[PDB]
Amino acid sequence: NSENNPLLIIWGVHQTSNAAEQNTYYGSQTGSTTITIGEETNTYPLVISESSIL
Amino acid sequence: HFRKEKIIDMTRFSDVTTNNVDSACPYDTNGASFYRNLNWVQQNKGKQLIFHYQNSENNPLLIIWGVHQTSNAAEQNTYYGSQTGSTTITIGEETNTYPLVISESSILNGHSDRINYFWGVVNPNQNFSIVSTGNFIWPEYGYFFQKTTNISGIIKSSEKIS
Amino acid sequence: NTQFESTAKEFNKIEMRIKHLSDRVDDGFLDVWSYNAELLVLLENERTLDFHDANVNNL
Ligand SMILES: *[C@@H]1O[C@H](CO)[C@@H](O[C@@H]2O[C@H](CO)[C@@H](O[C@@H]3O[C@H](CO[C@H]4O[C@H](CO)[C@@H](O)[C@H](O)[C@@H]4O)[C@@H](O)[C@H](O[C@H]4O[C@H](CO)[C@@H](O)[C@H](O)[C@@H]4O)[C@@H]3O)[C@H](O)[C@H]2NC(C)=O)[C@H](O)[C@H]1NC(C)=O
Ligand SMILES: *[C@@H]1O[C@H](CO)[C@@H](O[C@@H]2O[C@H](CO)[C@@H](O)[C@H](O)[C@H]2NC(C)=O)[C@H](O)[C@H]1NC(C)=O
Repeated sequence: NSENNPLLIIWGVHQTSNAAEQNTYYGSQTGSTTITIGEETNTYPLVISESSIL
Repeated sequence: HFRKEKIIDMTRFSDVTTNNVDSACPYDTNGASFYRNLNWVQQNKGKQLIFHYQNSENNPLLIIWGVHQTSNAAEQNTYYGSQTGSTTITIGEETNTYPLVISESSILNGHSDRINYFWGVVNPNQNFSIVSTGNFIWPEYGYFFQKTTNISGIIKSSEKIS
Repeated sequence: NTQFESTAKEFNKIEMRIKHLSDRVDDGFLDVWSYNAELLVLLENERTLDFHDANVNNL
């Protein structure tokens, strides 16, 4: 951030329903994101679980 | 207003055991019993159980359940016959997922395992559902209640009500 | 004329800072009410005695 103002960023992490849905979207039973802002580290490991359909 | 009611018919689940007890919760006499409103289900054998409910009452419903944290693979095998057992309970649009956790704890009341208790409120005309493959203590009974605006709290005393 | 008084001031074991905030909130109101109550009585008592003096002088 070379700007003279702080920057707000919004991201999302996908929680898939099953192995089949994970395979269709990403072609691998993996997928994990680590986003680091300054000195904080945010790690979002892959989570696969059904939820009620909304 | 506050009413206990039966919310789940536990007899409708097959290939499984209900109303399980333990000596850590005796009757007034002695022995082995369990919480009245919470039904311990064992020997799921990896099989998945499904339940659905709608609060058609004109009052919100309070339900309390528990999730069993076993000590080791042997204890998990004895109680449920499978190294699995995970419950997802959905109240309205919230989803609560309790994956299987196996870990020793210090022994309290003869238990190195734990049953952790959670609760939720089912509003009138709202639904809740349970999907469990084991390690779950079901909310067989619940309380229909009517909220009041003025919140009081808990009075801690040894005296009796005069 | 007061709002409904509550005793629900408990927070969980890992929220001692929130409990301290609740503790000092009640400390603040305790100081506010105590100081105002003391000077209310002191001021009114002096005026009440002056009120009787004025009535006697008026007769
Ligand atoms: C949750 O907690 C709150 C706070 O304690 C409660 O709210 C109080 O409720 C009471 C009763 O409902 C209220 O008291 C009533 O106030 C009315 C309005 O008073 C103003 O106007 C009159 C003129 O009309 C003035 O005389 C008065 O000084 C005020 O300026 C009064 O009309 C009511 O009078 C009743 O009592 C007298 C005797 O005392 C009778 O002769 C009357 O006929 C009548 O029955 C009464 O005084 C109070 O103001 C509320 N306070 C607040 C902060 O809300 C909630 O009730 C409570 N909830 C539950 C479920 O308990
Ligand atoms: C709560 O559960 C009820 C019962 O399952 C749902 O209502 C039913 O929906 C089906 C269609 O899927 C209808 O055929 C039934 O007639 C409905 N029953 C009633 C009593 O209306 C209801 O949709 C669920 N609520 C939510 C928010 O999902």
